[PDB]
Amino acid sequence: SHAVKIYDTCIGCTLCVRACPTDVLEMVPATVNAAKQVASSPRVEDCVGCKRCETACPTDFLSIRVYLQENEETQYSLGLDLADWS
Amino acid sequence: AIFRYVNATLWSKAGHFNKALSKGAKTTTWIWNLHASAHDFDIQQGSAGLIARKVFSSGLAHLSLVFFWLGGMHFHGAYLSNYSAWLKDPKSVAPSSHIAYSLVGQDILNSYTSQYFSGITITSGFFQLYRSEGIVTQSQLKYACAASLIATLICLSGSYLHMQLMSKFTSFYKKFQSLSQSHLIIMFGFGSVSFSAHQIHEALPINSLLDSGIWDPQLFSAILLGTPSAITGKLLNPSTGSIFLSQVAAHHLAVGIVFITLGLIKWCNLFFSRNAILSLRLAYMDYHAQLSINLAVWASLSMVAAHHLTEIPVYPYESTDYPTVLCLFVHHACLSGFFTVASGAHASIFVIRQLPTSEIRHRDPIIGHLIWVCIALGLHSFGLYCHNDTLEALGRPEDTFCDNSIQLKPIFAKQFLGLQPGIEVLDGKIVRMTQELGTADFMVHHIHAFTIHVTLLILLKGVLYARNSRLVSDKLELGFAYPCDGPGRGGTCQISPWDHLFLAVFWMYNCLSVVIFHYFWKMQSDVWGSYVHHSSLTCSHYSQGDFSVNSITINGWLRNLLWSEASQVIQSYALPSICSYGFIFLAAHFVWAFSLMFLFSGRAYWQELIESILWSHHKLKIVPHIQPRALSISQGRAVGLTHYVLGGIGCTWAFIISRMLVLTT
Amino acid sequence: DERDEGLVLITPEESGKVVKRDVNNNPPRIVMKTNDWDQPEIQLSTGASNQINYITPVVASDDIKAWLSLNVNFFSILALLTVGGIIEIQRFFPDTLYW
Amino acid sequence: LRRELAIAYEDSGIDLLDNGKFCQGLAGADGAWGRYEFDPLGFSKKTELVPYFREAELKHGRLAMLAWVGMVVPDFVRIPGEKFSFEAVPLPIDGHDAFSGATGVNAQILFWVGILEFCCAKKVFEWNSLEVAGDYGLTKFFPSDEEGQKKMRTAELKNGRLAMLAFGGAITQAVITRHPFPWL
Amino acid sequence: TYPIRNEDFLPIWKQQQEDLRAKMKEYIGREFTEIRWIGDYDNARSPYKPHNGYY
Amino acid sequence: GGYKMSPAVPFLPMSPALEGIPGEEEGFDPMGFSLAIDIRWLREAELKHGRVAMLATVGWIATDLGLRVPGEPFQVSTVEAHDAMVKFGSMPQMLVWMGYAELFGFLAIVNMFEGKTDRKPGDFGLRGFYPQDAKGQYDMQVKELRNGRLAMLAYGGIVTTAVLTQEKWPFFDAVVN
Ligand code: KC2
Ligand SMILES: CC1=C(C#C/C(C)=C/C=C/C(C)=C/C=C/C=C(C)/C=C/C=C(C)/C=C/[C@@]23O[C@]2(C)C[C@@H](O)CC3(C)C)C(C)(C)C[C@H](O)C1
Ligand SMILES: CC1=C(C#C/C(C)=C/C=C/C(C)=C/C=C/C=C(C)/C=C/C=C(C)/C=C/[C@@]23O[C@]2(C)C[C@@H](O)CC3(C)C)C(C)(C)C[C@H](O)C1
Ligand SMILES: CC1=C(C/C=C(\C)CCC[C@H](C)CCC[C@H](C)CCCC(C)C)C(=O)c2ccccc2C1=O
Ligand code: SF4
Ligand code: SF4
Repeated sequence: SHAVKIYDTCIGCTLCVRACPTDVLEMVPATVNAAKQVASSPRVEDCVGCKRCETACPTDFLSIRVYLQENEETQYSLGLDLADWS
Repeated sequence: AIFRYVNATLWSKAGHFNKALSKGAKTTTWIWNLHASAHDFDIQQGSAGLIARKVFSSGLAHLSLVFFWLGGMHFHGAYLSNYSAWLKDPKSVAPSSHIAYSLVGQDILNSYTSQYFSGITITSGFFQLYRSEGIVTQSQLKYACAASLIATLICLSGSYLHMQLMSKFTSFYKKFQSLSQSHLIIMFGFGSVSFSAHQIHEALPINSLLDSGIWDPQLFSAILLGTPSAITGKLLNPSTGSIFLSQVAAHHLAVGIVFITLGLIKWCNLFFSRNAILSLRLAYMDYHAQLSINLAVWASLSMVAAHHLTEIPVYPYESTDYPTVLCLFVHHACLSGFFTVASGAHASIFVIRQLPTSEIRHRDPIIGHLIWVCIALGLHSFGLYCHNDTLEALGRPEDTFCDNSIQLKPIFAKQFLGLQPGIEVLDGKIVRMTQELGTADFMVHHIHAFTIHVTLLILLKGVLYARNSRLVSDKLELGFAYPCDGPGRGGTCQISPWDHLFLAVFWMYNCLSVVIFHYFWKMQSDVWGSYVHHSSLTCSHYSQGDFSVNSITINGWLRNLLWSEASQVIQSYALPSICSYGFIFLAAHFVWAFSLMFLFSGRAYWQELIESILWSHHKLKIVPHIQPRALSISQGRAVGLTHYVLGGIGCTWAFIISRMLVLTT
Repeated sequence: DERDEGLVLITPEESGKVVKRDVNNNPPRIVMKTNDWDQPEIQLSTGASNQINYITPVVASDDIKAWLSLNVNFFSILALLTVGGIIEIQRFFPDTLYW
Repeated sequence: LRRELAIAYEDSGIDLLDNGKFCQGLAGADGAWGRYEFDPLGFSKKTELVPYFREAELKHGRLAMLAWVGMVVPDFVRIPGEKFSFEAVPLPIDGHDAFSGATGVNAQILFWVGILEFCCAKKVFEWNSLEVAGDYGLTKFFPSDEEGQKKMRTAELKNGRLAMLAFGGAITQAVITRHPFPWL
Repeated sequence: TYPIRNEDFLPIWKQQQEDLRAKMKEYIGREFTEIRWIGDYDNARSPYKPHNGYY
Repeated sequence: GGYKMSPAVPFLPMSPALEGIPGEEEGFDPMGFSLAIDIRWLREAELKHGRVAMLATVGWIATDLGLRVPGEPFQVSTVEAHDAMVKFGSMPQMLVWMGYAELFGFLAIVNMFEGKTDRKPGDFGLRGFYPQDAKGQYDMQVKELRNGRLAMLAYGGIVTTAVLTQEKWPFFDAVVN
C-alpha cells in the first residue's frame, strides 16, 4: 500500500478529502491552524495513489504527500476488478 | 439582426471566449490553452444559440477560405502557367502553374517544362480538370478565378451576417428532415443534373474538337456523336485514354435523377423501416455525432475517390500523367485516414457529452474480439513476411510463401468489369492494364486489413471506454482531454479518448504509409511503364515487375522500394528539377526525428530545466512576468504527434514525387 | 445609445397597448432581453417600419491600435519586417562578394 | 376607397389575425351574376401570404398582358431595323433565340427589368398589405368612387387572368404551328 | 507479351475523327485557325464592327 | 399625412438617413442602402467617385481628342495608355501619390467618424468660388453631386463604348447593327 502523510502546514480546507476517490481521508479537530481541523489518512489501505489530494492541496508545497510503494502493492491499491486477492 | 454589438474591443482581450482564461497571462500555459480552446465553441461563454451561431458562421468562413484557395489556383493556371502549351501537346509538356523566385540561387528550382516556360511541375491534375471542364482560354480561366473570388466574398459576408442574423430563437439548424431533404434533392440531385447539362452543352463539343485536333475560335464559341455501343469503361478514348465525357455526362444525369427519386420517395414516406433507425435518430442529434458521422462518410468517399481516380480513368490524359494520378491517390488516401481518425475523436466527444447508445453495454466482448482479430491478423499476415525473410536468408526459397513456392492464391479476388484481353496504350505509355493478383497481393492485402483493424481497435476502445472503465470509474467526470488520472492503480497514463486518438493517429499513419508503398510499388512494377512492339507488346515497367518477386520479403521492401527507388530523391541535389524535393526529404527526416523528443520525454524534466535557466535571467534582472512553463502533457503529445506525422508524410511525399518526376522526365 | 434615440421601445408587456408612432413615423418596437453577451437585446417590429439598421460593425481606431499592440501583432510585424529586410539584402547584394 | 400610399403604409406588414372574408376581402372574386370564390386548393387560407399572392397575380397578369400583345404586334409590324426585319426573324417566337447572347438586344431588356425589380422589391416585401398589393401609385384614370375603383380592379384582374391563359395558349399554338398571329 | 485492347477500334476512331474534321471544315467554309491563349476574339453575333476577327 | 415619400420613387417612403443632406430633393434610395450603411460613408464614397470620375472623363476626352504631353512614350491611344504608362513608370509614381493623398483622406474619414473633428463627409477645407450664404453653399454642393454623378455615368459610357467600337470619344462616326 501507499503512504499518505499529512503535515502541520495543513490549513483544513477539506479539498483533499473531497477529492478522495476511495475515501481515504477525513478531517479531524485540531488547534494548529485557524480552521481548527486537519485532514487525516486513516484508511490508507484503500489509497490507490492517484494523487488527486495532492492536486487539490493549496499550500505552497503540499501539506499532504502520497508516497508510492510499488513493492507493497495490494489489490485495493491496484484497483483490481476482474481478479480477487481476498 | 442587431449589429451594434460587433466591435473590435474584444479583439485585444485575447481569451474572452473562455472563462478559464479570465486571469490573463500568468504563464505560457495560458497562451497554449487559448490556442487549444479557441475553436471549442461548446465550452465557451454563451448559450446553445451562440454555439450554433459560431458553428454555422465558421463553416461559412471556411467555405470562403476554400473558395479563395480555388480562385488562387485558377489565377495561377491563367497567368502563371503553361496551360496553353500543355493543351496543344499534353504529352511533351508537363503541367506547371508554379514558378519560383531567383532570390538566393532559388531559380534552380524551376525546371524545363516547355520552350518558353520554366517552373515547378504541378501534380494536382488541375490542367486535366480544366480540359475536362472545357476551359481552353485564358479569358475562361480568368472568369473562373473571378467567380471564385466573388464566391469567397459572398461566403465571408454570409458568415459575418449570420453571426448576428441567427438569434437565440434560431432553430433552422435543428430541422434535420428539411436539411437532409434539401441537400438530397437540390444540392445533390439538381446539382448533378445541372452539371450534366453543363458537360453536354459546353465540355462535350470542346472536348470532341480537342480530340479531333480542331483549335478554331468559332468552333470553341449532337450528343453521343463518337461513342460506340461498347459499355462505358470497356472502351477508353483512343486519342485521350479516358472514359468518354458524354458517358460521364449521362452518368451525372442518371445520378441526379436517382437522387431526386430517392428524395421524392422519402418525401412520400415510401421508405418504411423508420423504427430500425429511430434509436440513432433520437441519440445522434448532436454536433459531435453529426461531425463524426460526416467525417467518416467523407473519409470513406475520399478513399473510394483515391482508388477510382486511378483505376477508372475519366480525366483527359490523367492516366498517362503518372505523377498526377499517384499524387491524387496518395493525397485522398491520407485525407481518408485523417478524417476517419477524426470521426473516432468526435464519436468519443459525443459519448462524453451525451448519452451513448446501448451497444456500449456489452463493450467488453466487442473490444475483446477485436483485440483477438487484430492479434491473429497481425500474427499471420506479418509472420508470413517474417517467415519468408528467415527462410530465404537460410537459403530455402522452396519453403517460403511465393508464387513459385508455397502460394496463397486470392481465390475471392474475382473480376467484375469483364474487359477484353490486352492493355490500353496511348503514345508510348500504358494508360490501363489489368492488375494480376498473387501471393504478394494476398499478403499485402491482409497487412492492410490488419492495420485497419488495429486502428479501428484503438478508436473503438477510446469511444466505448470513454465514460468509465474497470480502472477508473469517473472518466466522465475527468472529461475528454486529460493526461491521466494519476500514478495510481499501477498508472493511468493515456486513459482518455484524446490519448486514444493520439495513438490511433500513429496507427492510421502506419496503415496509410503501407498503403501508399503498396500502391506505388505495384503500379510501378505491374501497371505503369512503356511498351515495345494483331500486335503483341513487351511492356517495360518502371520498376521492372519486381513487386511479385521481391515484395514477399521485408528485405525486398527495404531494398527494391526504399533504397532502390530513393536514388532519385537522394541524388537530386545537382538536378534543377528535384533539388527542392531532396532538401525536403532531408528536412522531413529531421522533423520526424525531432518529434521523438516530445514523444519520449516528459513534462517535469523540461520544467526543471526551464527553472534552472530562469535562474540566470532573474540573476541578470530579466524577469518575464508571463512565467515560462513547460508544455502540458497533452500538448507535448500533440506536438510530438504532429511533428512525427508531418516528417513521415514529407519524406514519403518527396520520395515518391522525385521518383515519378525523374522517371517521367 | 444614439442609434435608437427617438424610437418607441416598448417592453413585451406593453405590446399592442402602445400604438404611438416613432419620430420616423414607424410603429413601436418590442425590446427583449436575451441574456446573450453578444446580443444582449433584440427588437421586433409591430409592423412595417422605415428605419436605419446598420449592418456595418462599430470599429474604433483605439480598438484597432490595441489589437495591433497585442504582443502577437507586434512581434509578427517585427519578424515580417526583419525577414523582408534579409530577403531584400540577399536580392541587392547576392553571394556576399564584398566579404 | 384608396388612400395615398403614404397613409396606407401606416398599417402595413404581415398581419397575424384574419379578417374573416374570402381572401381577406380582396377584389377579383366575383362571378358574372353573383359571387365566385375560386380557391379549390385553399391557398388563400394562408392569410399572411394573401397580399403576396395578389401582388404576384397582378404582376403575372400585367406581364402576360404585355407579352400577348408583344406576340401579336411583331408579325404585323417590326422595329425599323435590319436585325428586326421579317427576313432576319420570321415570327415572334424566334425572337428569344435570335436576340439571346452576345447580341445583347435581349440582355439590355433583362438588365433594365432586373434594375426595376430590384428597386420595387422593397415595396413587394416590406410595404405589402391587403390594400397596397399591386399599387405603385400609377392611379391616373382611376375612378374616384368606391364602386368604380372596385370595378376597375376587377376588370384589371379579369383581363390579366384572360391574358395569362391566352399567352400560354398563343405561345404553345405558335410553337406547334410556326404560323402568324391567328395561331397565337 | 500483352496485346493492345480494342485494337479494331483505333482505325475506326481515326476515321470518325477525320470525318468530323472534314464536316466541321466544310461547315465553317475556311481553314481552321489556331486559337490564341492570350488573344481576344469578337463574338460572331456582336453588333459592333469587328476589331479582331471573330474566328 | 403618413410617411414622407421619396420624390424619386413616389411609392416608397424616404429613408430617414438621407434627410437634411444635400441631394435630398430627389431622395432616391429604393434599395435602401442608406438603411444599412452609414450615410456619412455613403456620401464620402459618392463624392470621391464623382470627383475621380469627373477628372477621368475630362482626361479620356482630352486624350481621345489628342493633346498628348510631349514625349515618345505617350504616343499611345487612351485604351492602352494604362498598360503603356504602367510599363513606363508614370502610373506607379501616380499611385504612390494617390496612396499619400488617400492616407490623408483615410485619416480624415476616421477622425470624422470618431467625432474628433466636425468634418462633413466630403469636406477637405477647400473654399474656392464658394458662396457665402447657406443657400448658395447648399446649391453648390448639389451642383457638385449632380456633376459628379453625370461624370460617373459619362465615364462608364465612354470607356465601354470606346472599348467596344474602337472609336474616338464622340463615337458619333461609329457603326452599330
Ligand atoms: C365547379 C364547376 C365549374 C367548372 C367545371 C367550370 C368550368 C369552366 C370551363 C371549362 C370547362 C371554362 C372555360 C369556364 C369558364 C368560366 N367560368 Mg366556370 N366552371 C365551374 C364553375 C363556375 C362558377 C361558379 C363560375 C364560373 C364562371 C366562369 C367564367 C366567367 C367569368 C366572368 O365573366 O366573370 C368563365 C369564363 C363564373 C361566371 O360568372 O360565369 C358566368 C362563375 O361564377 N364557373 N368554366
Ligand atoms: C418559345 C420558347 C420559350 C418560351 C416560353 C414561354 C414564355 C412559355 C410560357 C408558357 C405558359 C405561360 C403556359 C401556360 C399554360 C397554362 C395552362 C396549361 C393552363 C391550364 C388550365 C387548366 C387545365 C384549367 C383551368 C380552369 O380549371 C380552372 C383552374 C378553374 C376553372 O373555373 C376554369 C378553367 C377550366 C379554365 C423560351 C424558353 C423563352 C425560348 C425558347 O426558344 C422557346
Ligand atoms: C458618354 C458619352 C457622351 C457624354 C457625356 C457627358 C454627359 C459627359 C459629362 C462629363 C462631365 C460632367 C465632366 C465634368 C468634369 C468636371 C471637372 C473636371 C471639374 C473640375 C473642377 C475642379 C478642378 C475644381 C477645383 C476646385 O473646386 C476645388 C477642388 C476647390 C476650390 O479651390 C475651387 C476649385 C474650382 C479650384 C457623349 C459625348 C454625349 C456621347 C458619347 O457617345 C458618349
Ligand atoms: C522539448 C519539450 C518541452 C520543452 C519545449 C518547449 C517549452 C517549447 C518551446 C516553445 C517555443 C518558445 C515556441 C516558439 C517556436 C520555436 C522557437 C520556433 C523555431 C523555428 C525555427 C525554424 C527557428 C516540453 O515542455 C515538453 C513537455 C511535455 C512533453 C515533451 C516536452 C518536450 O519534448
Ligand atoms: S491536506 Fe491540503 S487540502 Fe487537505 S486540509 Fe490540508 S492543506 Fe487543505
Ligand atoms: S492518492 Fe488518491 S486515493 Fe490515495 S489518498 Fe490521495 S486522493 Fe485518496
